[PDB]
Amino acid sequence: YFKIYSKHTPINLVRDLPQGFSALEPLVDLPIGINITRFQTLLALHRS
Amino acid sequence: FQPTYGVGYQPYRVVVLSFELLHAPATVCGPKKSTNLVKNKCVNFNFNG
Ligand SMILES: *[C@@H]1O[C@H](CO)[C@@H](O)[C@H](O)[C@H]1NC(C)=O
Repeated sequence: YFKIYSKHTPINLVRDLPQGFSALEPLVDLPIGINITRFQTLLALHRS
Repeated sequence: FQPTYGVGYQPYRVVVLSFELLHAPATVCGPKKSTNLVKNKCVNFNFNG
């Protein structure tokens, strides 16, 4: 089972993580049934 | 294929459904039915397992 929990939080701090409490709601459970040992973030370029 | 053929030569559309169980979580389930909810009585309830 692949559990994805998520939370959206409105913050106004400039640099670091804000200090506070926010419990993450369960968003979606995925029936994947596969081995995962590595991950990589996906970003977006800005072209001009 | 022609429409005037015998029953042993007429075209037959065949669909073969193959059901396998793998170690991944099984997700193609049948439609479980829903017995009409009864309130205010001592009943045996089964809600989502
Ligand atoms: C999952 O992948 C890792 C790294 O490839 C491997 O060491 C491990 O044995 C794998 N586990 C299964 C159950 O395939």
